[PDB]
Amino acid sequence: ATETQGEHTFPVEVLISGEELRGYTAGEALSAGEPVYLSGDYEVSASSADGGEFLGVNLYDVASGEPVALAGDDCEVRVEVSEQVTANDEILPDGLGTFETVATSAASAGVAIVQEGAASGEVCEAYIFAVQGTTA
Amino acid sequence: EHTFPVEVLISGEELRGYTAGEALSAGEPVYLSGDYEVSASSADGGEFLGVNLYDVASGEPVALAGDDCEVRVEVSEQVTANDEILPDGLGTFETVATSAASAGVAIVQEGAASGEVCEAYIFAVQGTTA
Amino acid sequence: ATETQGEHTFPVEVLISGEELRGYTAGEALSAGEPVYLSGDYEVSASSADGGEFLGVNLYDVASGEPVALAGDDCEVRVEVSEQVTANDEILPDGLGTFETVATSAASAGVAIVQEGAASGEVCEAYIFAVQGTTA
Amino acid sequence: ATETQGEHTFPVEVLISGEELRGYTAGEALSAGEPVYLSGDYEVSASSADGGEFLGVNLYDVASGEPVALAGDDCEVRVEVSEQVTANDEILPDGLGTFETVATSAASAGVAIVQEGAASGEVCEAYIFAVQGTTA
Amino acid sequence: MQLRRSPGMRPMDRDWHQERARAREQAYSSDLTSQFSESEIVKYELDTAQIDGSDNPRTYIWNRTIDLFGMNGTDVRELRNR
Amino acid sequence: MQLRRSPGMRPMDRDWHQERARAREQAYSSDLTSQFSESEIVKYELDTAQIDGSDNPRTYIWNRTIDLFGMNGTDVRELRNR
Amino acid sequence: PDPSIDEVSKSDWDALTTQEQDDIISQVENLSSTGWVNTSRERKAEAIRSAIAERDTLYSGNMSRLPTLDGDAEYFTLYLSAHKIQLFEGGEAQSESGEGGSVSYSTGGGGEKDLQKTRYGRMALEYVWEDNSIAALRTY
Amino acid sequence: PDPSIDEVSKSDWDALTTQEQDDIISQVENLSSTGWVNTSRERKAEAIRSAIAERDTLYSGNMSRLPTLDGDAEYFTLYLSAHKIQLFEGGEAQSESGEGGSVSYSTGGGGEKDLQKTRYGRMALEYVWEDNSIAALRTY
Amino acid sequence: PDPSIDEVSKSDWDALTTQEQDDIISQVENLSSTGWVNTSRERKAEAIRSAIAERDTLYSGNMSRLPTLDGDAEYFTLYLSAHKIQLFEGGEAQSESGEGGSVSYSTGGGGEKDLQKTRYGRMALEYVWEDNSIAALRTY
Amino acid sequence: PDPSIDEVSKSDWDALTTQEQDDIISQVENLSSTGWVNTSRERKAEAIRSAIAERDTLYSGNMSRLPTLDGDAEYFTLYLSAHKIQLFEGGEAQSESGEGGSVSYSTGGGGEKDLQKTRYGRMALEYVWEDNSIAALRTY
Ligand SMILES: [K+]
Ligand SMILES: [K+]
Ligand SMILES: [K+]
Ligand SMILES: [K+]
Ligand SMILES: [K+]
Ligand SMILES: [Mg+2]
Ligand SMILES: [Mg+2]
Ligand SMILES: [Mg+2]
Ligand SMILES: [Mg+2]
Ligand SMILES: [Mg+2]
Ligand SMILES: [Mg+2]
Ligand SMILES: [Mg+2]
Repeated sequence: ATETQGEHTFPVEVLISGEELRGYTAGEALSAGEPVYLSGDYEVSASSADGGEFLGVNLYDVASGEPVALAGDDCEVRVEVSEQVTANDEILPDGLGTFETVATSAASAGVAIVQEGAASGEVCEAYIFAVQGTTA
Repeated sequence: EHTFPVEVLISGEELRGYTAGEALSAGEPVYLSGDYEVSASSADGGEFLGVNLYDVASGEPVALAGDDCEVRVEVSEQVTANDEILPDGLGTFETVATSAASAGVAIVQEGAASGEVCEAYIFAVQGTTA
Repeated sequence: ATETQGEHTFPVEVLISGEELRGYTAGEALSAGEPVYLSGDYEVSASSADGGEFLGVNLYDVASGEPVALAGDDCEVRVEVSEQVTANDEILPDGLGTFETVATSAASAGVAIVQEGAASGEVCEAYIFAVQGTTA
Repeated sequence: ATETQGEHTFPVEVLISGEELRGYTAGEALSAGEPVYLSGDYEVSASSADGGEFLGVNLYDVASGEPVALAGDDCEVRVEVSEQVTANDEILPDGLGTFETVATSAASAGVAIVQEGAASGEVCEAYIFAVQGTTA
Repeated sequence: MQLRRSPGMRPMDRDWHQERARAREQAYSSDLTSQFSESEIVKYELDTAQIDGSDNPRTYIWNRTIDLFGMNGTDVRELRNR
Repeated sequence: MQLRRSPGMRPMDRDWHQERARAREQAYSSDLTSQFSESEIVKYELDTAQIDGSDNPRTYIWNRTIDLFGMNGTDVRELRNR
Repeated sequence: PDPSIDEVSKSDWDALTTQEQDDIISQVENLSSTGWVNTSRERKAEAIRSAIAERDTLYSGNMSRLPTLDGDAEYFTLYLSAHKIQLFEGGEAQSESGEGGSVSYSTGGGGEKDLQKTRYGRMALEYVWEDNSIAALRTY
Repeated sequence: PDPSIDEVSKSDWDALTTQEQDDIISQVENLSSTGWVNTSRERKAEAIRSAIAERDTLYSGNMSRLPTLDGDAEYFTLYLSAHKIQLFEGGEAQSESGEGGSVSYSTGGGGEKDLQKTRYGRMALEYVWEDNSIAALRTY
Repeated sequence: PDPSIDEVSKSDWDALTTQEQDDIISQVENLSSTGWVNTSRERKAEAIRSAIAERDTLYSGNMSRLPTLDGDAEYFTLYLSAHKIQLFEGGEAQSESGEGGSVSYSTGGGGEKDLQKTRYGRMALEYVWEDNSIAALRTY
Repeated sequence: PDPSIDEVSKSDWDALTTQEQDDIISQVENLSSTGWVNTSRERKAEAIRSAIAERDTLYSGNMSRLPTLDGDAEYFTLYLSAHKIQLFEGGEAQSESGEGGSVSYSTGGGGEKDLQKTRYGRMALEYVWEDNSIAALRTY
């Protein structure tokens, strides 16, 4: 997720507001702003494409086995969406490191709500309100 | 997959500046492709001036180790002391004995197996004779 | 061998790089940039065509019997050519006080490699890499 | 090789000019002015009688396994020839610790060029210009 | 909020500069995977450092096996004609 | 150019004198190959030194198996009639 | 043989005629009184090719400027080949018994590492400083 | 073989034609006089696939800037394959007996870690610093 | 196999079709020349289910940030499965004897711990740092 | 023999007539009461050629200025040849048994190294300082 200013590209600050951040171990290499889920004891990996795999967003780039700062629910975040989104849309991890809408996904409940709409491939602002795990 | 790289230069003063005519890598044999421009050598002779010291992108200034230098370079076959070698066409060297050419450009001072790094003294250059 | 700048003609400096400069006696009158070979004990004369006769290039004009300085192999030099030459052409003495390509000559091996191309009668830049003597 | 001065025999200084000296290990006992070739990893031994065996001339007498200084190519050397030689002759290791001409040898190209002629068994002055190895 | 590892903050970290300076000085080639940890490549953004072995002093220092003439340890970029 | 080992320079080297002097004092025969290194014979030109064991002090020293008179260790070239 | 086993590397062996290979195979077969006659040509060839490759890679280079292959490289490669035709035959036999007739050999107790495990590898070890580590370097 | 066993990773092996795999299998079968002819193709293929995987994961990377696999990568993978096939057959025979006679082999109760447990494993071990731990790093 | 043995946990294995389980069972059966044909399917399924569970619980996590399962997770789970099947069969045969014919193997014990007790276990043990304890932490 | 085995190097051996080689072969065959009569000429020739090569390369030069081959060079090369021939026949027979009776020989706990491994080798070993390392040098 990046912003252009003249010649320059700047990384966006991922976390807009919130105090709900916690440390985990990377189960694989991760990039800043990716949605992640529990994949072992205190170990987080990149979320797959539908429901049941979301704990928060990764705040900085990591190699496998590194300590991860994660922003959970109760946080407002700048996140890239893979499709066009609008205010009030519930969004969900896309499986591609992006988010997408609940409406587009196979699922029926989101993890964050869009506060500021965006086009496909572009940074929205969203509030993370929930987590999802293995329900069967 | 990836081998640990090496200092190509052992000893010798005969380093000269050229422009890279393409992306080139440390220890790669090169020849003149334009006015002071160097490119990776073809097989079977007529295309050698020296070896590139360090990795460069196309159009960048490049340091070339010429004859009179001692260098360590990758060989595509086993080589032994007193073997003559020349560019292989594949970023490596091979022996004169293996190649279609009759004369080399460097003499092996320390032997190596295929895909290993030998130590060699560069002593000649080759261009277009037609 | 000369360079023009406005109305003026300047002599070219024969030597671009190298420390392999050696001293001989001139066996005849010689001119800067002329190829020479051993005509007698430490004596050098202008090279004839088709190989077997090259020790280096004369660095400055001399009369017969004067001590002459010579650039040998390992030198980069500026020299006149009898024909169009291009980068990576091997060249050798033409018998005319100039170089020509190995391709044009009856020889099969050169003594200098062209680093900068030039037209007939112009000055190329070349690296001297070999000497040729009598092999029978 | 020797100057005579009255009662006295003086060894000749082998290296006339040249800056490219290099150190090797002796593969056998060697004597000053002998041509040598690579025989193991950084190990030099006396050159045999035709082409394909020359790296330089040994500068001082050594036992087997001692460190050797070579004059390589780009050096001018005082060397004994086994036959009468003239200026411009290309010469080659003879197999006998001497040099001989290319013309006399079975080979077709030399390693040094005579600058100052000599009789059989006498010291010439020559410029070393090439190495030779195993071409098959 | 920003952390020292967060992508917009890396240019302010003294350690990011110092470790990129190290990486340039210790490399022999642009092939990072061979020479550095995945952790180092990510943490110091080594893909974007101009690593190629041209800044490593050992690229230029002579290290021959036999040293009769005190040639070893000389650095070519310190000579008269450099 | 002349190195320390070069044949025309050996007579200038203090070690060439010191070591040839040692060799004469140590020797027990003119047969150098019996006693000295190939290195020593070459480096110190020991063929050209007049080595024969006549300069070795132990050539002249008594060393009888039983000595009731303290004669052992005396050097015959230090006697009155030498 | 016309080209000797020390003249040829892995890629040379692959380039030889069948006859030049068979000459080298015949030389290796001299190292056993049985000639390993029940092993097929491919297995003798694979052993020799492997011995050449293994010489060039594991038993090359210097220690304190000494060559690591101190002995005759021809016989080293032949013994290393024989070491590998044994082992393809199963191990070195300690005892053999047939129609009443029986023999037991002093081949046991040789050691735990590869070349120690047959008489041919025990011979090959002497050519290569007995696998000792006499390498040394200075700083400058 | 056309692609050589050192040129293929686990993903590449799965992508080979049957003939390219059979050429590699045939090369591995040269490392035993018996050719393991009574063991089926699926088992020999499984051993090779596993040897490739194990090379790329356990015997890859560098220690003190030296490659872990110091020997010829071809023969290392072949010996690692032969090692696995001999374990799928039950281990080394220390002794064999029947109507045709008896033979005892000088295996000599060698070692405890897997590669030490067969002749092919003992050979493979020499290609890989004998599983020694010579790695070294600085700080800066 | 369609899902590989390293892609399924204990609960996933239970959720597979019989065919997906049989493909994995068939892969495990390649690790023995006998295929353990006289051991029934339920016992092979139990061994695999156990090997999956034991991988995920005893051979997971990190030590000094390095993963404990350092080798290929597929072959580690297959060798761990083969180890279990061989123990359900009673252990390694050190010797087998029948109608005159006899064989004795070098399958003498490398040590007294679980994985040391069969050839498959001795292989699985290399994939997991040989059960060594290289873990490290700081305080902050 | 007219040219003695100590007077020929490896290249000289190849240059000898068949009779000159057969004289040296005949001398070597005197070192066993059986003469190794069932081993062919080529194998005895290979053993002698190898012993000459190994003498000139592994058991040559000086050691504290003493010759490394301290004993008679003739008998050393013969014992080194006999050692090789005995190894080509499988090594020392520790015990032999058959219809004509049985015998066991006092070979005992012979050491790990090749020359220790046969009686001829142990004889040869006394000619070469028992492989001891008594070399010394000094700086001048
Ligand atoms: K979808
Ligand atoms: K070769
Ligand atoms: K070719
Ligand atoms: K013409
Ligand atoms: K001749
Ligand atoms: Mg808040
Ligand atoms: Mg220059
Ligand atoms: Mg030069
Ligand atoms: Mg000069
Ligand atoms: Mg190595
Ligand atoms: Mg690992
Ligand atoms: Mg004695």
